[PDB]
Amino acid sequence: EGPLSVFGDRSTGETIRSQNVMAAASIANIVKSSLGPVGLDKMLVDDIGDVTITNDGATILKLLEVEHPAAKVLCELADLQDKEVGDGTTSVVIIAAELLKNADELVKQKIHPTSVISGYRLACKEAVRYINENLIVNTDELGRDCLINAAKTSMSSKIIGINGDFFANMVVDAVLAIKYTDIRGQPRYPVNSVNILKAHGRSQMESMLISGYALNCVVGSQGMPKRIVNAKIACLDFSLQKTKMKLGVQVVITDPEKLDQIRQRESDITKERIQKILATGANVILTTGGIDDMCLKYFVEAGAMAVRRVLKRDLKRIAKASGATILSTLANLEGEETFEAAMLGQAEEVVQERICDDELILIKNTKARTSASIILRGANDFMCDEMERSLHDALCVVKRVLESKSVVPGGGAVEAALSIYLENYATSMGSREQLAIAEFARSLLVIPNTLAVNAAQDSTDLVAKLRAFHNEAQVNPERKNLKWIGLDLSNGKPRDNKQAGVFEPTIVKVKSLKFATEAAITILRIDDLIKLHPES
Amino acid sequence: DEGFLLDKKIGVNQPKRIENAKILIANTGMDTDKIKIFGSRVRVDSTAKVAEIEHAEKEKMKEKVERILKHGINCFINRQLIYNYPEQLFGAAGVMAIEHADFAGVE
Amino acid sequence: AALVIDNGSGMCKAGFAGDDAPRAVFPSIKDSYVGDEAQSKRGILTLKYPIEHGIVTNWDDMEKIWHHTFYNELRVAPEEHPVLLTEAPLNPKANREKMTQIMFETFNTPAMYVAIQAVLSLYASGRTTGIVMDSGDGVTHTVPIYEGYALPHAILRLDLAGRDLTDYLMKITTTAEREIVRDIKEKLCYVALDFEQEMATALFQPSFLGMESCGIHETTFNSIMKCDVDIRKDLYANTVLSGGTTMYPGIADRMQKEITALAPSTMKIKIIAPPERKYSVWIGGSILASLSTFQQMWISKQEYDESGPSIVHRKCF
Ligand SMILES: Nc1ncnc2c1ncn2[C@@H]1O[C@H](COP(=O)(O)OP(=O)(O)O)[C@@H](O)[C@H]1O
Ligand SMILES: [Mg+2]
Repeated sequence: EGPLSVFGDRSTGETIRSQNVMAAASIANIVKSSLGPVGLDKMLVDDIGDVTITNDGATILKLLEVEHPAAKVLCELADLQDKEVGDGTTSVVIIAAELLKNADELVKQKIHPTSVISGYRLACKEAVRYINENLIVNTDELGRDCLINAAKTSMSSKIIGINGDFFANMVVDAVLAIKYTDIRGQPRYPVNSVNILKAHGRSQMESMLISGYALNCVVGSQGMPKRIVNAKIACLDFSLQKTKMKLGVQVVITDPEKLDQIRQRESDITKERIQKILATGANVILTTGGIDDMCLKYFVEAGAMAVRRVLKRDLKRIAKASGATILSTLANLEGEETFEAAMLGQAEEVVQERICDDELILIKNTKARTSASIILRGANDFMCDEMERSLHDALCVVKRVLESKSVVPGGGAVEAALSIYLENYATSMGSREQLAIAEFARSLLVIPNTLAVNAAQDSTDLVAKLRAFHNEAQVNPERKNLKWIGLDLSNGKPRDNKQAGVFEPTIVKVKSLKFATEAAITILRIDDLIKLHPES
Repeated sequence: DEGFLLDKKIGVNQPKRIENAKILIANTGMDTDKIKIFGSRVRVDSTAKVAEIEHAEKEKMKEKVERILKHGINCFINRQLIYNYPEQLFGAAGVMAIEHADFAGVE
Repeated sequence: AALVIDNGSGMCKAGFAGDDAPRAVFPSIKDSYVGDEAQSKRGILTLKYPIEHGIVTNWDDMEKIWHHTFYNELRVAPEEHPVLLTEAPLNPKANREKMTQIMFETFNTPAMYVAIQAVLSLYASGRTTGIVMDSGDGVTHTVPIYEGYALPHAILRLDLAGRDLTDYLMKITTTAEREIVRDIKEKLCYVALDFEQEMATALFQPSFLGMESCGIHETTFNSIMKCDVDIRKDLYANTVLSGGTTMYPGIADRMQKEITALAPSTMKIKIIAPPERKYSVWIGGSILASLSTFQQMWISKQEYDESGPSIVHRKCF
């Protein structure tokens, strides 16, 4: 406009900073109501009647239709936290928004944004250091109940909260099942290898942990058996169909007497392959490809169970779990075509199980490794999806607890301690960076504030008591046991959360702080905005 | 420029500097060069023969590259492209093969 | 209601009568739940589309498709709803007998009707009389229609479709690069009233491509001249074009001009070719299935049982 003549709008100065802060605040107010054991769920209606109930902040911000870039940044922040950690997706958004708010307050006071950014960076570094040095608990000192407590803490605020007493056991068992050790003998817990199926029907308490694997597939023919005990499993990555010559191959008859034999091979070729498989003892044949009716009949007559269109990832997991080898072809290093019994896997049972008018496959007690599936059972598809998301959060949390053996207390304990320590630590760093670090500290308090607000309790009084306890801990060397104090939101009273069992993986809070700080810094550097009109 | 400048590329495994350069400027195919008989088609009864004919195609390209090298050159500039196999051959021979020069470039 | 399955040498584009859009575009149209609600569809997803060039090659495939376009992508039963299928113009009788045997015997449909794709295209444009120039991916067809029925005697069939069109453009070989030429075919390719004044600033004529039969405008003109001299006015003045092939160059006025030239200096020719609803054949089928004259035209299940391939062929041999 005017002198520039750019074909677009331009915001500049306090205006655009205020806009950015408003956008971030909007995004944070969307999710603030879903934080902590007293947080509540959200409906989302997709303009067509498609409904989604959820407490997962990443999910909420994914479903939203955001236009402002400073709000897309926080949506991407929640997405990144969900990818890298699996929990903290709401706290990170709230913290980023509060850092933006206080930092814009400082910039209005005419503290240069560079100074606010320096102070935020320093405070992030020192908060990470203080956590890593003073606020961590080793899960070794606590045993297995530490994992159950971390799972219950992650599941609190979800639709599997009160039933956590039992869901955590499943979650813990599931991760322990999928444990595998790699080179360097380091134990790895590759969740997303736990299969999670949903089936409305029986109550949550009837959700099932399958030691083995569950397939959202069924047998290919109703004449095939639907239970096999000493399951010898053949995992194939090719289709079992009438043989079709490839693109560069043509059949051209000039003697009709050959046509019959050619047609016959089109099927006999496939027959021979199946016979080879069945010759080894394979009672169960899973394939990523298809299986013609002609082939399904061979499986029927052999007394085998064939399954087609299985998913590649399900197949990889069944193979890894049972001891089988995924074959893309029946072809060896001798230029022939055979199938060895060593390429088979094993399992103590394979069944076609009924689940509320819908059948699935259960592979139970696989050898060469233990695998895990979870069938979630609720009242309808909405609840089941929310249970899946909650369980994914819990599994990710338990995985993080097992990889790094450090936990921190919950209930705003970490944020209160950091607020105290950083408001004391700012006194040493400059004069304006001091203000920035003090504001970082104060911003961290938005978590216990929000928890108490959601509990419908006196946020001011509760957080003041928290800060009093933590100051007593940091100025009286005889009272460091107060560090473990945080909010009890069922009674509105501080509480020793290390003894209450409110644990969170250190990586959760650390990554929350780091990502929130970078997001706030990114947004806090914008002092101009050029919004171009669309090319059309 | 006291000499000349060309905005084209040198091959991958081929030299990057050449002194006392003897140059062959060409307008050949060197790009899956097919016999101009257009009705020509490979029609056989065995993939073995398809592979033999593919090997023969490659041997034809190799003999073309060898006829080129019999000129005693270090630089080869082609108006048309130079595919991976002749590029490899020129590289093994120690010849800088500049490709995709234009009619103007070669003139 | 009446299921309107529009094969149209495209996708299945199936649905119900009264719907302004199909509900079952199967070819190139959940998980983690329990049941066979993805695997059964995962099978069909990689199954070759039977219709090629507007003609059914593999019938088992087509039947499996229809079955999966009834039980899965519509979740209905054909035993109680009449079906309106579509066929390409000049479609062999054998294909008709096959699909009528499939519907009545396999799907046990109470009644069904097979309509010509060009007739339904004309219906979707709101008219009942006119000559439709349908040029798709494999075939070109001129269908004269009077009183809403494709006159089975004046259907002139020439072959200059998307393939034949992009051919010369390729001439001016590899799949990707001939598809660059075809991308230009898909994009703007404005028809030239006169190639002279169009190349100066740089199908109608067989010699151009290399054929020796007739232009599309000659084809339309002779299809109109093999009809009644009284309906000639309507054929000349209600020429409706259809087909993405003919749409891409947007040929209206070059045709119009040379057809006017061919025709006597009496009938005024107007070509309506701006719709591009991308479901014209489906909407025409829906209109027909909504009408009561469709109940009139029903080949009923009892009729089928009593006559067989003869009822599908409507006698009159
Ligand atoms: N049982 C509990 N008692 C006190 N505080 C809790 C409890 N469970 C969770 N919190 C606190 O609530 C915060 C957010 O939890 P939650 O909303 O479930 O995860 P997210 O923030 O990833 O959505 C955590 O920082 C944790 O400190
Ligand atoms: Mg959580």
